[PDB]
Amino acid sequence: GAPPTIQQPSMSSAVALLGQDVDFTCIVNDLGSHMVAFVKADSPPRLLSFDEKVFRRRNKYELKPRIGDLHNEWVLTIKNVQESDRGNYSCQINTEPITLSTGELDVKVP
Amino acid sequence: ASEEVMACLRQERSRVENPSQTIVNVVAENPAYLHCSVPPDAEHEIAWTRVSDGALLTAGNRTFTRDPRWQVSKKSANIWVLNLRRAEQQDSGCYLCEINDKHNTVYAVYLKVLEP
Ligand SMILES: *[C@@H]1O[C@H](CO)[C@@H](O[C@@H]2O[C@H](CO)[C@@H](O)[C@H](O)[C@H]2NC(C)=O)[C@H](O)[C@H]1NC(C)=O
Repeated sequence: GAPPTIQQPSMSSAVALLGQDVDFTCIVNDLGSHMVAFVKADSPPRLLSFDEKVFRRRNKYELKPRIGDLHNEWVLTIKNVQESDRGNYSCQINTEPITLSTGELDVKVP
Repeated sequence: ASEEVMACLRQERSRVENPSQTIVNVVAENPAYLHCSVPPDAEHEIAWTRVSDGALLTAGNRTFTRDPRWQVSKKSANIWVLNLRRAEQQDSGCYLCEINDKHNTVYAVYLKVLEP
């Protein structure tokens, strides 16, 4: 029917407290044979997960694919957030052009 | 033009200088080969990304993009190669190879495709 779309509310910008776990949720409809990646949009950008695999720091990130009521929520958890985790996080679908949703994480220290 | 190449190559994050080519000139319609070095005997995985849009091109030994012109392979024990089979002028720009190692190594390559 339709190409892949990222549905509201995805990649919500947030301020978290030092040490909290933070979820970024990418709700994807009509994914079909496409795939989803999560990236930290720093300079340079950093790959966090691709398809159903976490790429680095296995105890730092958790990926839960296709959850929620409609089996369409992709949730990346960043555990124990630090000042270094501040910045922009993007969910990307490998359409051409890519389909992106981005949210900014702030982390407040005591 | 010099600033564009510098803005790309400044994105390298490495313990030792990149040993491979980081500026690649090719003629449109020809293939391009971008190299990513990994330590001997390590078992790291690598990912290639296009900086202009942030598109993930390959990750591990799999192509991620659906653009059929890209393939990743292990050229030798210490070298991964991103092969672009039919370059076009619009492919020019910055590409990054990220390694999942402890220091989170990133190598940057600038590709210039010349259009006759
Ligand atoms: C995250 O991305 C936002 C944009 O979506 C960045 O905010 C912008 O910051 C630049 C300077 O870095 C300004 O020129 C823009 O006007 C800002 N736009 C908005 C909408 O705020 C933000 O800096 C990024 N965070 C990082 C890189 O840590």
